[PDB]
Amino acid sequence: HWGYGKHNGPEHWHKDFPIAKGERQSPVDIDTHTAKYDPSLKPLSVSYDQATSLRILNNGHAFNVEFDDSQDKAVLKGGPLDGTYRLIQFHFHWGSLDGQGSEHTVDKKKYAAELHLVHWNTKYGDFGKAVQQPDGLAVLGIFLKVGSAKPGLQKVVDVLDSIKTKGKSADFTNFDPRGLLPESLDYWTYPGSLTHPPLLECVTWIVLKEPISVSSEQVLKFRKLNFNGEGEPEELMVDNWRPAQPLKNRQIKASFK
Ligand SMILES: [Zn+2]
Repeated sequence: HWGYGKHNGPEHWHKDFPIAKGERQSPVDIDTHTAKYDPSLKPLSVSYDQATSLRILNNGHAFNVEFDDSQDKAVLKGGPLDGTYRLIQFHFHWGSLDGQGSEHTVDKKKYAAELHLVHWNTKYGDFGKAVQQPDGLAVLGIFLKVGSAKPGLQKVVDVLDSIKTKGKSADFTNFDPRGLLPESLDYWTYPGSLTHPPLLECVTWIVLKEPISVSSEQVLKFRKLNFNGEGEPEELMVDNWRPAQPLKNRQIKASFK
């Protein structure tokens, strides 16, 4: 099945998922000098006060922190978006070392990791329907650099030992994703895709300019996870990022100058 290795990684995905070579694939490199400042872009509205996290899952590729999305409790609106998008899950992508891990790049700079908060457009009723539409998802992407610890990340870090291997999950209630945000909501935006199979071209990407800082110890705990299942040969969960894809006929817009 697909993964991140030599034998099943991003350069292979197009065989089972031909949309891998499509017209609006993600991630991309953000060329800061080419991105157009767009004064029509509104401030992002991130409303996570009523977010209900439920569970954390090691899915064999990353770990997902899952939310109750049965009502409008944690939503993303404004920015480049029309309508209301409900938070379903967040996850990360990270590297074997601090010099790689992010999926988007900024003037070819790779960050140590990238957080994706995934939200679906409520006008399509459920996530499975939303991913079939070109405006079905909004993914908020946040870079991670290594330096000072992120206090609001530590609860995530300290549950990882309980979900070491693929298919393990744990209760993860009352987690506040506001603690993962940077100070500024300045962003870049462009139309793209899911960055892992099925690679569906359903995402409005919103990538924050300001990275969050996490500690080396925090990221090291991400790197102790396993791609494999319980008792199987240990394969550390590292380098679970897709590289930058061709921009093709797309414009990256900035909310700031
Ligand atoms: Zn992702």
